Amino acid sequence: KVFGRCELAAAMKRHGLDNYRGYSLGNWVCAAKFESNFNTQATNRNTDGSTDYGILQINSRWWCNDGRTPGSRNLCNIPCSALLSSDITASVNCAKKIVSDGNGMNAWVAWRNRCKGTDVQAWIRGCRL
Ligand SMILES: [Cl-]
Ligand SMILES: [Cl-]
Ligand SMILES: [Cl-]
Ligand SMILES: [Cl-]
Ligand SMILES: [Cl-]
Ligand SMILES: [Cl-]
Ligand SMILES: [Cl-]
Ligand SMILES: [Cl-]
Ligand code: NA
Ligand code: NA
Ligand code: NA
Ligand code: NA
Repeated sequence: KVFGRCELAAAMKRHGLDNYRGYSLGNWVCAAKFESNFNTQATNRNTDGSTDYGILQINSRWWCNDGRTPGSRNLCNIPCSALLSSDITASVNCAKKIVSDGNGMNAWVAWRNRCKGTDVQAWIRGCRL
């Protein structure tokens, strides 16, 4: 599913991401924009053989099981395929664990490089939330 900008903002708010760990909704929408262009089915292979999945490009090294990432963990206790669902529940629940891990949203290098420090509220501007 490719979400619209305000549609994803609303879904993320519904699932409790707005101000989760102190990160405003626009942070999350911005990160989703640059990780996946709002596409739940986005996948990206990493040089290390891990793969990133879904709207927030969650990695198989630590967070989900895909059966093809040697030596990896599955800390969200999910098949990586759940991260590709039109239902963002599994992505959101897993993102909550990731952002709680110590480094906040810096875990998403695209967030650090493209969203951090910017006018992230622009990402929810105009939306009925
Ligand atoms: Cl957009
Ligand atoms: Cl915001
Ligand atoms: Cl497996
Ligand atoms: Cl594996
Ligand atoms: Cl594990
Ligand atoms: Cl599994
Ligand atoms: Cl949803
Ligand atoms: Cl933080
Ligand atoms: Na994701
Ligand atoms: Na894994
Ligand atoms: Na999901
Ligand atoms: Na950018």
